Amino acid sequence: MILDTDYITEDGKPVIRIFKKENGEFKIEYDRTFEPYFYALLKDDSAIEEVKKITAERHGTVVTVKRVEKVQKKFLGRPVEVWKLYFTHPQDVPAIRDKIREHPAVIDIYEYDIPFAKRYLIDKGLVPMEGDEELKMLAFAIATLYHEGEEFAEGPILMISYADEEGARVITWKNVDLPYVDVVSTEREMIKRFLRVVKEKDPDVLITYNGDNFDFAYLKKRCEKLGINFALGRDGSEPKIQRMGDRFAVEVKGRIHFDLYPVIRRTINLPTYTLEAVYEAVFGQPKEKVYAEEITTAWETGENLERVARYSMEDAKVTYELGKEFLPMEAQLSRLIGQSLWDVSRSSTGNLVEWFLLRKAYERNELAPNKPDEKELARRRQSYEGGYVKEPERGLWENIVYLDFRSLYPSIIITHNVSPDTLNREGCKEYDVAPQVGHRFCKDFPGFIPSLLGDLLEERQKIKKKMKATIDPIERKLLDYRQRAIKILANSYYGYYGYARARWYCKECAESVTAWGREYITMTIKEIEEKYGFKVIYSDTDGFFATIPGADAETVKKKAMEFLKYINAKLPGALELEYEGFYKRGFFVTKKKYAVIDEEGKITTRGLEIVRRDWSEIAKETQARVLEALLKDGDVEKAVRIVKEVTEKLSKYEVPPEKLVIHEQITRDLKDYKATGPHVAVAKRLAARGVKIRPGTVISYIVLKGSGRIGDRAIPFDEFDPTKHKYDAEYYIENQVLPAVERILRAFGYRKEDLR
DNA sequence: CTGTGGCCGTGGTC
DNA sequence: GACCACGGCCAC
Ligand SMILES: Nc1ncnc2c1ncn2[C@H]1C[C@H](O)[C@@H](COP(=O)(O)OP(=O)(O)OP(=O)(O)O)O1
Ligand SMILES: [Mg+2]
Ligand SMILES: [Mn+2]
Ligand SMILES: [Mn+2]
Repeated sequence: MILDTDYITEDGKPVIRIFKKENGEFKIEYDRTFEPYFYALLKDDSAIEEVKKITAERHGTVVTVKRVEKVQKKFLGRPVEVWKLYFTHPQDVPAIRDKIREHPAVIDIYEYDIPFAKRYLIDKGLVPMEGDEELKMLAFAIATLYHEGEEFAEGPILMISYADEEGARVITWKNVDLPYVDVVSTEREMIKRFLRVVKEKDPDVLITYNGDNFDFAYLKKRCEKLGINFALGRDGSEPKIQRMGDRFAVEVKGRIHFDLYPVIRRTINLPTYTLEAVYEAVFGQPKEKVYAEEITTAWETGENLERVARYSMEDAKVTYELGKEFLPMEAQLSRLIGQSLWDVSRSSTGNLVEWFLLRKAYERNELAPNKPDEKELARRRQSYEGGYVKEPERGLWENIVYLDFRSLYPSIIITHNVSPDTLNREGCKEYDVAPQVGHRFCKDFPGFIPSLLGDLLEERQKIKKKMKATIDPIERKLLDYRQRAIKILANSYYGYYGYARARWYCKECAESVTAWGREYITMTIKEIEEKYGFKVIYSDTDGFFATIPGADAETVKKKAMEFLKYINAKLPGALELEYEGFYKRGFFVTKKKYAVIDEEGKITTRGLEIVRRDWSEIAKETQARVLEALLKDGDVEKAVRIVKEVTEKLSKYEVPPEKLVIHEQITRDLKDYKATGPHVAVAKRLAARGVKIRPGTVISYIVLKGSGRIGDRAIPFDEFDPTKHKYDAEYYIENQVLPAVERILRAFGYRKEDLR
């Protein structure tokens, strides 16, 4: 299979490198003939003679048109003949494309900003990660000597651990007597030893957890101190550290550096993303955490270094195990998008969609629309109306069915052929007209995007069917992640229509999808209520919770299935309402905030403080215990004993202050904030103290006893000392616990005074 | 930075 | 005290 592609320049000429594994053998294929190009639409074919002669300059080098080729293509489905302009080197295109566009005989140019190596994969029809090829994988991690107040990587690496199917080992330069620890003389020999292990094992995949932003950068600094050529690349190269957005990403040429952290971070919803939390979440087994402060003391005092080596060995072991489970998912995504696993595992959803569309457009002889310039961008900054959210019938409900449309917006796009190339196109026999917004969409031929979402939805449903029929809970959980990723991807094609930077931007298409969605859900609500006597309790965008008041579970389920058959017979195309769940009880607080319990006893909470990262653990812990007492049982009086059990304690300072930390992210330069909340107030002080605050920084703070603004008496939890500080017990009662649980316990007649 | 809809505490205004 | 914008995170 194809692992990756890039290009190098030899004597001014580009050379594509295709990194392959075939029949167990790694190969580098070199392609010296593939040429960069872009397209030009001319006022008249004869003008190509002048365009051929346009030249530019590129760092002392004259840039010229190598050769030209007239080709027949389509733009948004409409045929048009253009000129394919070839060049010698990819960097020729940015140097000359403006001068060609400015030429009076050139109407417009296209596809002039496509990365050369990805252009190769598309135009050659190559798809990475295709084939029955078994890839050799190796995980690794490092333990370092950390002292606070030091620059990055000022201390040495103490241990390098690695794990594969044959086991896990640890390399260190102190004498630890464990069977899996290899002792060397120096930090230098340790690094050189690890380099040797990788070259000998020759793995196709190097698995890390956050290696993009810690492990490789640490190794780089230490190798620069020690004078080590850290030639992990299969071409003898060192790891290529490059900027990606607001952080970094690391390539190892010829291999796939699979950094699990970006994948895990967007696939699983967790309060924290330590390696320990991720391992237990996936496999349901604990992993002990040894902290940097313990590692340093063990190394300096030589005491209990076995525990550090075990922790390091376990880091590599669980990293390998996690990589085995998540590579297949990312490998499928690589095939769907048609780009390398390295790229798809790290790229934004917009790039995935666009790389996908550029390939499909090439397959269909469709010219890609250009990205917008600054002027067009400013024109695309309007919004549009979205989904319909019903105000809930707040309170406690029983025998509730949840009906929900399958892949609604993608199904709308498929059903009504919602595409920029079908919008208000004249001459067609048939049209679908969007409600409210009135946009018309030709139905005579499949639209570009509509013709592509079908296969994604097909693949997802196949996964979901396999999932539901999977015995192993771990495999099932991974399939759940898999189908959910395609769900989010498919829905991102809708959002792509309203994405200001999109090539195939179409805000009319976007607001037509949402308009149809609002029509379908409100029609379904009216239909289930008027024809089947249901009561709709709450609805959001494309699903609703409903019951028959007074009916038992058997009856509600039966009549729900009857409505589904009826409504699904009326719905066109790919629109289908699904039976998504039955719940014995359910409590709805506001829009987007409710909790339901199924017949097995599993509670599902949405939007409530229990699920929010920016609320105090004691407030979430309390609301959870409250809901459990209400839904799982029926003992409202028990709920009120837990809460008064918590107000008392907080009053007595018997609650661990660790349950009082508030986490809130900094999202911008501190100068750019208009309003200073508690987390910004703390952040501004830390920066004054020299701490360096960047967007993405999380502020973990606690509120101390006082009366002024919250931010005034808020400090980082790193500075909390119970000897000197008494937290604001009345804040965490009146502002964290009570407000969360009161909104629920209202319905049972309780007020805040009866909970304190 | 795929999209819109929404809650709610905070710290301002009057 | 009523009110509002901000800001963060969450449901679709
Ligand atoms: N991340 C998102 N980006 C864009 N639109 C979204 C996103 N999440 C939800 N939506 C929109 C499009 C969805 O069709 C619609 C209803 O959401 P939802 O029911 O969660 O998903 P779905 O209908 O696409 O999948 P499913 O088959 O699981 O119901 O809301
Ligand atoms: Mg839904
Ligand atoms: Mn659904
Ligand atoms: Mn749905």
